[PDB]
Amino acid sequence: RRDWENPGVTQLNRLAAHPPFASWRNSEEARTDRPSQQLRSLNGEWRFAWFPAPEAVPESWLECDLPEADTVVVPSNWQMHGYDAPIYTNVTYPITVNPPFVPTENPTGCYSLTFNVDESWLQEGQTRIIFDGVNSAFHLWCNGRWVGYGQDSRLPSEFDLSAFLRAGENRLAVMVLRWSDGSYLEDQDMWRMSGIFRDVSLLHKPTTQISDFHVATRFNDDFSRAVLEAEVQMCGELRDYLRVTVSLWQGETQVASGTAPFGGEIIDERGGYADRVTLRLNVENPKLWSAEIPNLYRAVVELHTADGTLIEAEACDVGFREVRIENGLLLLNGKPLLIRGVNRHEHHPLHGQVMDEQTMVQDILLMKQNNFNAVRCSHYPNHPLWYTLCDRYGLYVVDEANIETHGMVPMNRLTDDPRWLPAMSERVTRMVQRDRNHPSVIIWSLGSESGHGANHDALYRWIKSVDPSRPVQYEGGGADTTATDIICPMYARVDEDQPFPAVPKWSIKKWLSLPGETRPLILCEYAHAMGNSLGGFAKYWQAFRQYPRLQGGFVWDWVDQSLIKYDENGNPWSAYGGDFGDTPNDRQFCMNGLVFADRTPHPALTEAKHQQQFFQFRLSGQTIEVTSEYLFRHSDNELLHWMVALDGKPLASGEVPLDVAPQGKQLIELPELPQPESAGQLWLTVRVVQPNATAWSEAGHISAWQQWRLAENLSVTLPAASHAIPHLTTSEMDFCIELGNKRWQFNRQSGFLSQMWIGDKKQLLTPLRDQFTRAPLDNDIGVSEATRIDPNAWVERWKAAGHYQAEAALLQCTADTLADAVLITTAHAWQHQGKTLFISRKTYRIDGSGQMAITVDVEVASDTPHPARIGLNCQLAQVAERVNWLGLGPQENYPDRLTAACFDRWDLPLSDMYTPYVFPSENGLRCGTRELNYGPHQWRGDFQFNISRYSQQQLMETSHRHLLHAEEGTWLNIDGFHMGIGGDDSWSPSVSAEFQLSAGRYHYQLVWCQK
Amino acid sequence: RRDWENPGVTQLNRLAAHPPFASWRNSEEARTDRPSQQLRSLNGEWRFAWFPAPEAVPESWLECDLPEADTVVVPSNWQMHGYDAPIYTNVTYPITVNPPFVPTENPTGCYSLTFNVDESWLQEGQTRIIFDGVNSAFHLWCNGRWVGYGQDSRLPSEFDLSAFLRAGENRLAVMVLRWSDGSYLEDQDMWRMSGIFRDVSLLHKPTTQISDFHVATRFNDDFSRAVLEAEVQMCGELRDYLRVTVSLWQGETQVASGTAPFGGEIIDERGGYADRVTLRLNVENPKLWSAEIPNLYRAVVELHTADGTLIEAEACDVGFREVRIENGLLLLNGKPLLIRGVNRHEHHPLHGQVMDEQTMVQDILLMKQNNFNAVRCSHYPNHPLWYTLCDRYGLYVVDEANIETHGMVPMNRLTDDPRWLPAMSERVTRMVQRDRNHPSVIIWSLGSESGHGANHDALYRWIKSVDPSRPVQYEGGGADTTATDIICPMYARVDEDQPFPAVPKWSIKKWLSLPGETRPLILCEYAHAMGNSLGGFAKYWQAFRQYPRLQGGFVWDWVDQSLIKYDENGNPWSAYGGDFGDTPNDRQFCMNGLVFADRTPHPALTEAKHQQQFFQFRLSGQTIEVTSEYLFRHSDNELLHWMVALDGKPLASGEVPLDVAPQGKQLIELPELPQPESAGQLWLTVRVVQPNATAWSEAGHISAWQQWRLAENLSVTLPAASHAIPHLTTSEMDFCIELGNKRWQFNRQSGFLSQMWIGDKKQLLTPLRDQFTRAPLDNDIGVSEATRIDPNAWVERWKAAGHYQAEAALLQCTADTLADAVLITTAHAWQHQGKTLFISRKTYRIDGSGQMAITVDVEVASDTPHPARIGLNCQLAQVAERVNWLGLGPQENYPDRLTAACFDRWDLPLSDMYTPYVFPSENGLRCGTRELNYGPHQWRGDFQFNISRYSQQQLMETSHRHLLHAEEGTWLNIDGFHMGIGGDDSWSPSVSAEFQLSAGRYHYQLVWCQK
Ligand SMILES: [Mg+2]
Ligand SMILES: [Mg+2]
Ligand SMILES: [Mg+2]
Ligand SMILES: [Mg+2]
Ligand code: NA
Ligand code: NA
Ligand code: NA
Ligand code: NA
Ligand code: NA
Ligand code: NA
Repeated sequence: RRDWENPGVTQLNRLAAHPPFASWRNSEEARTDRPSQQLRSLNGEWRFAWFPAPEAVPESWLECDLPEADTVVVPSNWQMHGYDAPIYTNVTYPITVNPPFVPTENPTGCYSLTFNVDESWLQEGQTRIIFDGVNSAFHLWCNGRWVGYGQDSRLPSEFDLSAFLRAGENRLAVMVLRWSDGSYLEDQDMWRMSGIFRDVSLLHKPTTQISDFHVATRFNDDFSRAVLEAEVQMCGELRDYLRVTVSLWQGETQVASGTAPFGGEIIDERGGYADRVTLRLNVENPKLWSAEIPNLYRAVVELHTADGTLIEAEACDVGFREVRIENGLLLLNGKPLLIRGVNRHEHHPLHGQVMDEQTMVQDILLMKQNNFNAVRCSHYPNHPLWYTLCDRYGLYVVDEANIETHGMVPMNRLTDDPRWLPAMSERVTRMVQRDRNHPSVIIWSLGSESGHGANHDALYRWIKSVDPSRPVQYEGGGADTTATDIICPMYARVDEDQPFPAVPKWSIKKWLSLPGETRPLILCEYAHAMGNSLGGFAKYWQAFRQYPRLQGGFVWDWVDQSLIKYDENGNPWSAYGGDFGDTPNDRQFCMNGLVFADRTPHPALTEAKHQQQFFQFRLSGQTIEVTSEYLFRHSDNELLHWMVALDGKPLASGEVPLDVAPQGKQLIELPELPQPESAGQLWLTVRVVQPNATAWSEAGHISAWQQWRLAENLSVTLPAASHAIPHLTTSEMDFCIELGNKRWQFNRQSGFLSQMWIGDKKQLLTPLRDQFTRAPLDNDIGVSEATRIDPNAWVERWKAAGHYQAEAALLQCTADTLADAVLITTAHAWQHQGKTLFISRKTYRIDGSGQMAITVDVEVASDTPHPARIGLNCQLAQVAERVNWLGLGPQENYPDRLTAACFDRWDLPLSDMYTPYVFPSENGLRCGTRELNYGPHQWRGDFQFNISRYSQQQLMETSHRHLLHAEEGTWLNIDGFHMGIGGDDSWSPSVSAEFQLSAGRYHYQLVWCQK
Repeated sequence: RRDWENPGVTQLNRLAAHPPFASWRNSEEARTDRPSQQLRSLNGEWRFAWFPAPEAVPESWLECDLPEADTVVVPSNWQMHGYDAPIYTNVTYPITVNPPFVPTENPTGCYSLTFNVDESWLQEGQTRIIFDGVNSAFHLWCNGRWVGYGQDSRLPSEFDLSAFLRAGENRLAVMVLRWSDGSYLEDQDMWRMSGIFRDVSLLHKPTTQISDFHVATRFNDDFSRAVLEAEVQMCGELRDYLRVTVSLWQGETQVASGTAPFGGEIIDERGGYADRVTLRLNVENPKLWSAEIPNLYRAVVELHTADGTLIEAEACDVGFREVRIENGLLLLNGKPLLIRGVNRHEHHPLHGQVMDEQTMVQDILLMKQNNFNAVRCSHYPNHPLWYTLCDRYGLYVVDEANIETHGMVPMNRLTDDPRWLPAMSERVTRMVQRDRNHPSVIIWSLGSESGHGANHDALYRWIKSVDPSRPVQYEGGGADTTATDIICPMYARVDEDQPFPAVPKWSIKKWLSLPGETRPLILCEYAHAMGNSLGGFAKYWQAFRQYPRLQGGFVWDWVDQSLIKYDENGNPWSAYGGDFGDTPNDRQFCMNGLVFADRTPHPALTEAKHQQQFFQFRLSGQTIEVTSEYLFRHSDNELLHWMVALDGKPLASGEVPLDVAPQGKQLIELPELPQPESAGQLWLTVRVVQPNATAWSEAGHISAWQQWRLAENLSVTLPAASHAIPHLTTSEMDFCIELGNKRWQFNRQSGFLSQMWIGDKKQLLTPLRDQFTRAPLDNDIGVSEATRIDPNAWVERWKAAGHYQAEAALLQCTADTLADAVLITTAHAWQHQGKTLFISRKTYRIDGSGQMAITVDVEVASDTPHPARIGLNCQLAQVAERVNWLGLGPQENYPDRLTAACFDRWDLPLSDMYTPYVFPSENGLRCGTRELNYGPHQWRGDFQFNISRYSQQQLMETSHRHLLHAEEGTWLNIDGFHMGIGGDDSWSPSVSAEFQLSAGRYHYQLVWCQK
């Protein structure tokens, strides 16, 4: 038999799925969730042997350890140890599409373990083995005898080892295949790996035992009364003296307990379940669970005899919450939700897809601190601990079944095929049985990107029957099919329609109102954060607040999926698709996160945080209107710090206490603000500050902020008197201005400022020229490759138009002396093959105060692709340590991603002005700047800038950030105007009309001085 | 691998289900349904060796033919050959309830065939073998090499033998097991049999082939325009010259044709099915299919090259019809159906469960002739021809999956278990894939008696997704769950509620109007025709006609499930549960048919035909209003014949032609009817004759009748004043009365007419005594057995009150002489344990004419169960060959089943006054009798009688009809009143209260005279 090429066999001898069991033998140990003696980790060192195919496994391996096998830590993905290559493919299957068959050359891992089992474990009761995750299919041996089989990489396979074990030395023999018929249902946009990557353990249950238990919580209309309904089922010998007790605990206070013997209600003509019992517990004024306040009770479930003897105990954390859809709104406890969610793959840069508590808690803290309240389990059920943490910390969860068949043609080839229904069901039904008692799971998901097929319709119904307490969503087949309670598009834009045949992505605003549509809209994927991205994120959040039925979305995605490789010297660098010799691959498309693989925030995470704020503000006069977007809590750990600044100088600060009810408003009347005579722009800045520590945040944590311009006083008073006058020199091929020790040199042949001198010091390493291009971002390249061109992508439009190879051909270069200034006047035309693309006309005005005033006027041809930027660049000579600017900051910000950034006086080390994207691109830009200081230099006016040791030319030629060499001096890019960065998706142009540089005529002015 | 003990493996290497294939290579043969050379039968002589378990089967059998093995016909059930005992069991599984395990002792059939396959079949193309039905699991080998395995007794299993066959002689090894994990899903109330009971055949398709086609016909509002849509799916190498032509044929006229290349519409983001095409055909004023007019078109699918060269062709019969539920009514072509239906089991008395065309046509002819329009495939997909004949002859079909699990406790134990969904789905999806092109299939069913579990829900929605053109029904879990489109109870009564907890059976009239409820109600099982049953069948039909949403039902059931056994003298007898040594068993409960196993009508059938009439009648004065219950057809083959008759003798007749529109009316005025002066009662009698023959009926066929009491003039004139006067001789213990050559012997110690003489010849073998009991019917018995008494049932109520062993005590016996007559007055009091049950007060009166007038006055104790009858019986010494009566007839009729009988003079043999019910009971009764003639004897009055060679005592002591011996003389029971027979169900008291003898006081009068 080739069970791994048979989609109608998914398991052999596998025990039924159930909610997490520990089998405590003490009620107090179960109530506190203390570790159980009856659950035993087998995590640790195992033997591992690699094989190119199952047939190459020697018969001897079932009995004795192979002499050339190494010793490795389980759990692990074996690719992370280097026995073979990890593959990153997005859509295309990493194997040939021939369902159900896999390649004969099928990488085969041979894990083995020697372990002990106490005598007392085998005297009575049942001993089983839990493989929490094995990718992708495996057979199992115990002491050499055959035990069983299992598929689905992301759910606990369980087998009964009772008859197989003997007291003392036992050996496990686990054969793990890389590719299986299970691989066809497992085509997620992630690294393709394999091996025992989750916990292995033993659990001991008595013969008479709890086999399954369901907890439900139903409420009245005001949520003041609740009934906890617990269904318990048993295995073993049924006896009249058997009892079940469910107790509910508020920490240490017991709030309710009930007892009854087995035998349920009459359900049909043949009676009731004799081996089942349902206990109903009344709970008055229950403390409700939500992400805002994760109030939890402990439910203890005991199997005991009538005379008192405990048999075993199970327990779970219980959240009293109601999830329902009514009138088109998705309600948590009778209030409409606003999902501030993110998608999250289980990924670690070292360990691969192996998870741990530290990495899980760090992610959860980072989400909660950045105003997130939900996570999607993209695209598989997670490690069992994950849910316990969302139960305890407070994050809504979409639990998603392990089905993705993206590579199929058409995408629903398998999911409408009834020969594939059994395997699909096993993946939905087993998720539900495992995770159903977790309060944090508010929505089930049928999978990801597998079109729409009858199987989705069938298993949609299955869940609705089995668990009415949760809506079901599925995006496939157009996001609004009959297999979903929620319209859940991906990369659907706010205002723009995308009318693809069969599966259009309508504008989310429009979608809601399509004839006969009633359902809530929550995107399962939006704001593709690949590279420099999240442009237009504000436009999403505005719409969400405005439209009741737009109830938020899940950002794609949380963390970059880059792996760590090492160089000759042994220095670690971040690798992406294709860096392991994996072919075919999809390169940098694995890197879509709001954080780097080490959990360092991308600049995008701050924009997300700012838009997802739970407090909104309005200013009228000098009153501040504060609206709380919480649904349940008061603002009982919140304070408001306000400050007013004149061009960076603080004038008055103050802190007012916040007492805002959920959905409520507070009016803070500010004191008389001081109006200064001084010329400049007044700005108000407010902050919500959490004064006390929480489980997820430090004391003094900032949760929300906002700025308004207050008064502005324009400078009327004249520039300070200068009697010095710059002297013009006119040579055959140079214009040269001179004042004191300051010397400006304009090349009469090229037309640019070719060199500057302060004393006998060179200030420039290249000439100050115009720049209309940028180093392409990931949103600029799209799916384009040098081997398969996508003409629609921005980068290609620019390329073919000759934007990049444009030769500046000078038209005019004259100089004129004024009473107290020298006026240089230049004019250039960047041409490509007879076609004039841009025309720069400048005026340089050096005067007797030392300052060089620059006036640029650019014409852009209407029938050329809009330019990426309109500004100038130069390589300076100085390498200063600090960048000090007045403008929007402190973190990186672009025209379509800058609500987060505040205006003020920012001083940073030079290296913070560069953003280390693994795929190097244009970066570090800061918008809305009125002053930039670098060493002796100072630029004034109104512009955008980035500054670093990296030329655009290098950043566009370098594929990996670790290959980047710091150049001589400092590259400076000053743009009067810079295109948007986009982000709605990353496979088609996503920069919005208002952030394209379409105007045709642009102007800016820059003052260059010394201080 | 114990595959037969695992629900996760239902097949191995089995090809996907599809509609009937033939793989014609000639378009014309395909169109006319001509036999195909590419589809060979493998029926006939096979080798068979029985085994106690699969372990006992030797390895040599895969290679060499076994010597002890016999040569038997295939298809067959090996029980019918006598290899082991057939088992009839109703609810309780024949095996121990321990899913998914079966008894290690597992009857195992070894079928082996050697056969010739021509060389051209192996060169190119695909060669497959089809087992249309193997019960219940089987492994398959070809030439010693293993091919595959299959489950589900009632759906075809197909395997590709291409790589296994050889040029020359090939050998087949089929290991058929009686018990497997599928047996748990096959708990139908029927004889449990095993073996290859359906056609085995070999099919040769090309490599580039049609693999699937779906036909769908949608309509405009008035059905004057239709669109035929044909989805055609291919397998093999896809080339740009491959084309599909689908042509529709009306007999010999091509009404439409369409040609397309492969390449469906885009269905999702990954493109579309390149292996599929949809051809659409317009049809103007199509000929609509129905059970009334089975208009059938013919669709021919041609797979061919672009130049003309045929590759292959398929076809099916296409009926233009639409099934939809609107506003609560099931509409067939926008008109509300009234389902005159029946359940039919595939059962033959000799061949067990092997179906043939002859018997199928006989069933269908018999049904259509008896006013049935619908049939339910209880409880599994039928032989593939059943659908073809139902298509052509015109019967609405409920196609039911092979799923019953009645025996589980509770009933839904497996159907609510997600681990059982895979094996459950297979049975529903493979039924739909096969039968979806049959226009007779109007309703899908999810199974029979298997409670209600999520699996039903999941699969209800699967169907609604795949085939939105058919309602889905399923009775489990209370008959109105979320898994059904139709309220389909079983044995819900018309007025009486049965409020069982959890799954109540409401009175059908009440059910429809329950709060919230909107659906139509079509009973899936009613009028349980077990023996002398179907009392109150008239009540169901009064209801169905009065209530739009009561749209009929399916009688349980068509045929008695008796098998033939031969006794000592080679005589064949009908045998039921127990007679094959089968234990535990459910005795005669296998026989619930309207016809006998050999298709001979029960008297019940005429009642069904009458109540399922398509013509309704009312009579006002002399006007006869005819209403049509057809929806589509006119009455073109219809003629109304009428006849008036005074006391039997016709006075007028003649016939008027019929011309009534569907739902229409026709008034017919009678010519002046000659009023006879002679006393008596006139009776109008109409009949609808079909003058022309049909595919289903012989010319002259009666399809509807009805009677009315016209005028009546009573007897005014006195009897002829006789001159004689009978002599009375009073001795010690005799009252002898003599007149001429006639003598009456009254026993003065018993008070009965002990003897009578027509001269010297004795008349009575046993005296004329009162009778208050009857030989209990199946309905009187219920489930009561002599070991498990059902105290509620009528037979037990009667026994325990002492009805059978009741002793007639004499209270009074006096005689008296009158002016022209003798008068005997006899009072009696039947008693039991100090309690009088009945008191009979009679007067016997013999006068000068020589006629005895008996005048009975019966008081029945209020607190005793109501008697089964209140009459008289005696055993005549005469045996005559004709029974001639004036009353309701000719066939058997009782108080609550007589609407079909007519009032007239009826003359039949004695053997027709007895109904040979396999299980013997009270039988042959005729009601509303005014005159009965037997030999010399004549009886006048208003009574119910039966007449036979068998006593009431004999019938109640005899378990089988073939153990009945004719007693001397003839038994005559004249009842003034008889109880109803019931039949709502056969497991609880079901005699409606108006047909019970609850009056507590009864009177009737009889005239006994010689002629
Ligand atoms: Mg498999
Ligand atoms: Mg994908
Ligand atoms: Mg099986
Ligand atoms: Mg049954
Ligand atoms: Na909203
Ligand atoms: Na990706
Ligand atoms: Na506060
Ligand atoms: Na009706
Ligand atoms: Na039966
Ligand atoms: Na009997």
